[PDB]
Amino acid sequence: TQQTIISLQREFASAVNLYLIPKLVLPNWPGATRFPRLTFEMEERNDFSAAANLMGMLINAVKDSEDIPTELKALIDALPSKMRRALGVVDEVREAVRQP
Amino acid sequence: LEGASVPVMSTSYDVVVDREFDELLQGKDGLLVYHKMLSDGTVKNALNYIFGRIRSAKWYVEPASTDPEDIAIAAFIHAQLGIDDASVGKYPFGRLFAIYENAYIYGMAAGEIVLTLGADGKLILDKIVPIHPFNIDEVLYDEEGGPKALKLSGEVKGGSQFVNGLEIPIWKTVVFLHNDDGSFTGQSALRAAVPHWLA
Amino acid sequence: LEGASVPVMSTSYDVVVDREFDELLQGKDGLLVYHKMLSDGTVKNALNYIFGRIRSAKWYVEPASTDPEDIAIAAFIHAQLGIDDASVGKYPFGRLFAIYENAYIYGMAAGEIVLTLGADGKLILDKIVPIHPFNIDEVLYDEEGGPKALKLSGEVKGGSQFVNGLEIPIWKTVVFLHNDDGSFTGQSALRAAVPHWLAKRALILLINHGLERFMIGVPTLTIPKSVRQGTKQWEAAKEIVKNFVQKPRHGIILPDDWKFDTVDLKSAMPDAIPYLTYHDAGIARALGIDFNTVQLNMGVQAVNIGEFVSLTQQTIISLQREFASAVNLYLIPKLVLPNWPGATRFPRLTFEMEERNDFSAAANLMGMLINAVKDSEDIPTELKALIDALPSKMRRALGVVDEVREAVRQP
Amino acid sequence: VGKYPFGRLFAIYENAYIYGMAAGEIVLTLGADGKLILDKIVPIHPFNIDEVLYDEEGGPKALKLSGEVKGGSQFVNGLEIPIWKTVVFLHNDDGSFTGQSALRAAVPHWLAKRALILLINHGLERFMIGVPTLTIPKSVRQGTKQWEAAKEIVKNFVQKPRHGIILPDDWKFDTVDLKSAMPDAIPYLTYHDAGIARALGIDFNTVQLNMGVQAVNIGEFVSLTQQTIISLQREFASAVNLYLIPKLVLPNWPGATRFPRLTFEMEERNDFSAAANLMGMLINAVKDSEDIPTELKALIDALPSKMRRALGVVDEVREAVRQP
Repeated sequence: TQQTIISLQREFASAVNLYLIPKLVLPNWPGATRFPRLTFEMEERNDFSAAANLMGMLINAVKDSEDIPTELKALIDALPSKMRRALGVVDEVREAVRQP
Repeated sequence: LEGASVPVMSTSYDVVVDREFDELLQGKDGLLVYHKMLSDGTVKNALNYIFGRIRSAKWYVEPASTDPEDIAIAAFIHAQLGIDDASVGKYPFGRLFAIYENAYIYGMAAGEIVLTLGADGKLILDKIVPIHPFNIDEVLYDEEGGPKALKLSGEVKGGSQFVNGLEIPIWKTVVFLHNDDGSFTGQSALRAAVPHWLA
Repeated sequence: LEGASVPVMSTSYDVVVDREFDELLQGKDGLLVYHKMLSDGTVKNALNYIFGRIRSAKWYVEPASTDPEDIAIAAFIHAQLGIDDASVGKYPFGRLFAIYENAYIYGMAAGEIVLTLGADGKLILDKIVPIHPFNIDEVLYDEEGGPKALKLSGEVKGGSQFVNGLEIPIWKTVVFLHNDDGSFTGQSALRAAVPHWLAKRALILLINHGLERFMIGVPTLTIPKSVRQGTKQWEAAKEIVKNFVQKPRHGIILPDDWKFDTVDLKSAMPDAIPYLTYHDAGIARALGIDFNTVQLNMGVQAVNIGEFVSLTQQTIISLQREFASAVNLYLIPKLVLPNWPGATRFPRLTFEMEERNDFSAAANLMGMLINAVKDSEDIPTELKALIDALPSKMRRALGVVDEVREAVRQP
Repeated sequence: VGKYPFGRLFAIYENAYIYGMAAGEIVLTLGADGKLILDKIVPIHPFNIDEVLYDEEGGPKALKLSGEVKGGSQFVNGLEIPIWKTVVFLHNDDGSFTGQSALRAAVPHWLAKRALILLINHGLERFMIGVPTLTIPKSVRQGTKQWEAAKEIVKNFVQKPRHGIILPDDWKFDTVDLKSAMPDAIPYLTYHDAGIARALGIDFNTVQLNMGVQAVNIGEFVSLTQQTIISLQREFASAVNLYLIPKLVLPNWPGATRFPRLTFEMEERNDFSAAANLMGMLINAVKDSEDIPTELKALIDALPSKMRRALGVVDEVREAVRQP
């Protein structure tokens, strides 16, 4: 059922991205050639306690520094993408495409 | 090369005509069976679970590049769709889910794209109305086998009009298909569960 | 040497002709059986799972070398295919999946390659239209046994044209085959699941004929010879039998000569459920999938540890390898060579070898890594030096990707 | 660019696994660099092979072929091909050049399986609807209206078992009493299916045949199907290394005496967490040093070969033989 529910979302996203999006972008931007795409987040039910232990190791690394939050966020966005997704922190791209 | 000299051919044979071989499920009579299978506990349970799990997929607009023009048009069409649940546009994104679930049950469903002019000079997506496949008689086709237009004949609610033969081009519409063979013929997903249901 | 003096010979014998021995599955009549088997719950379930698992393989274009020309043409054909889901080219890559699933069901499927001229002087891949094997009559052949051209005769949708005998060369097309013998003859994958399916249908009809006997019972009624057909007593006996079938509450009222009875079969109904599960197991075993994914595990033991791989995992790897081999042999040289005649090592299409490992092991490893970085002043750059100093398998397991794929996708 | 010859070897090997003996051609065109490039390899199906010739010392000499070109073009007959242009694969060869097929032991179980399926198909038609019998007096003969009426009664008992039976007081409709229940033939089917899968040399967990029998507790040093799949790879690699490689190296290097060999990697599914803990100990050792990566790689290639393979880092030999 997980592969079924992924395969249906991919068909829905493909149909939207092929038919709805070019009928919206091109009447408002004729010079467009690479349309923005619709994609879901690849969910993965992982343990919160592993993320909790990882975050504890992170604040153990930050603990000797004076300024906690900015050096902490430097350590956060210095992480690889999968672990950064697993902590639940999102990038600036999605918050810059939603809130403005 | 010049172009596609090969037309989009039918999936038809002497018995199998347009992905179907049973005469009971041949034309719009198969749509009656597909609608009557919604009265099953198992079928409606599986459809409610699958469609509810589709509706909570955490969708996000991904832009083309990191250029501010791509981010601008991505946020534009994000405001047009409203991935965040509500907006002023009367929620068009769940109408896409309704059209998709009709296309999952029946094989082919469609909807209109209403583009009024926004106040900022941009073509706002105003509304999307569904088109139920009971009201669709045929779909027109180009000479190269691809589709051309949609032929509609239904009934306006309240018994107002009996619309007949209304032909609608594709470039004003969106068409959803389940397990398309690349030839624009949508077989329904309830096909294999028919004989077990009858038995 | 001069060349191949040995032609590509047929797989034919006196009974076996072109990988087939059954006359029912001999020509295009076998395509009818292969299409009718799509109405099965088990077959459509296994095909939906296998094809959906193919469509989420995390494909990536691998270039030839680290030279910028190879990376340039790799990103070129990546833009031509659109491994990232959508593009302006109307998604040709899922049409390849449609052609491949038709070739998996029927044994041989094909599609066209439309090459319009792009604005940058490059031959853009415009569209790919499928060719369903119902419309394919024959395939032509060279004198050395290899194929030459494709003979087509089908029907344009809308009833517009009845195209007949349209011959198409191969160098404009792509041809997919399942389990090819190297001789260009694609046997279908649904071949072994045919007899179990036929016996399954016959057994369902036997159960439908048997329950009507064992659940209501066939009535019999003995009358004297004075009553003949078309009489009032004959109609009364018809009414008694019809009321025993339809309305079994009006009861039976007989004269003292008539003996109403049910025909004593004198045996209980045999349990046909194990035979149904046996033929369903035959179908799902012929498809090459375990009984846990398709819901057929019924009272049999679960897998203890398994082998180095699973059954369905090896099946889904072996199909992806055939698909990637067919793409890399037929589509890619028809795209690179018209835009670079001086190319000799084509960029390849390969999926990522997935491996479900524990995130907590990667979390503990990353904790050890930041313990190593902790004494240093500048965290991120020395951290990334420690990251790309790792071996390739652990670096893949952390989920960080190299610069090659992000340099072949985003530019 | 060579149109993938290596999977053609797999096709020839699977034909030789099914049939016992398969072969293929070696086309050697001249490359632009003066080297004999391997151009293509075409398979030879064993339906098209009539005989194989032999030397006077018992060894093989040439291959006699007679088949049909596809498209109905030519009927090739008696085409004799020497061995030094070809490659020949054999399954479980006795050293005497005679390849017995691998499907040999699974033949009688398959034949008994088919006969048992036909016995079940003849038995269910008796035990599920019941054969009807009907006794009439001698006054009724064939072709009469009463004879057609009795035919109609029997046909309605078979086909439409709801019209009922209406008889005169002399006729005795009955089902023939077999007086025994149907025996369970499912264990015999599973027995012959177990015979087939046992003759193929594979465990009952990979092929879905584990039905009520116990799972493997610990197993041996290897498994059944693991040893089977190793032993087939060794035969394939031996056949390639004996026949294909000397026909490629010696026409391009006559002075060669030790050919490069084809060998697979000995896979071993081990825990990643043990490798993760080992790598954590390694970076704990590197942590006090200033320059992390070069001293780290010195510690990496200072390791023994098995642990270095287990970390997934490869040597410079394979990356120097593949990428250049």
